[PDB]
Amino acid sequence: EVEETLKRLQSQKGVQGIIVVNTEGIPIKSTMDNPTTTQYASLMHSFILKARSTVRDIDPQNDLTFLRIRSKKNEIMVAPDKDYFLIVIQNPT
Amino acid sequence: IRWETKSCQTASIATASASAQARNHVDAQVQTEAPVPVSVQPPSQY
Repeated sequence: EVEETLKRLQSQKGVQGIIVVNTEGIPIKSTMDNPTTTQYASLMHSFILKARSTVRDIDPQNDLTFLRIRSKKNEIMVAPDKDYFLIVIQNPT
Repeated sequence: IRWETKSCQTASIATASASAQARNHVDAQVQTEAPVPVSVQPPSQY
């Protein structure tokens, strides 16, 4: 079921890859090449920790809901969860 | 009328050299290791 929905997302014209980060920055599923698989998973793990702390710091009664990062090259979206988040990368062009 | 001549002598002494020194230092060197025993994507089945 979820395998089909992930493929469905991957088929979207914007999406350039999906990484399922599970073990604290170490993913278990990917539709991307190995260097990118680890690159995005690791970097975004560090970032989301900062983003979630940022929310707790700006207000001590709230957690993260979502983050978006945009760049000239590509755009990356992540959502927080109880155990682990998911990374999706799109080509804005 | 009786003047007696006498000679007196005191004992000698003995000294010894010695030294003092505060606590000593010594160098040290460390290099932090950067091990990364991390695979790319282990397909877990937890």
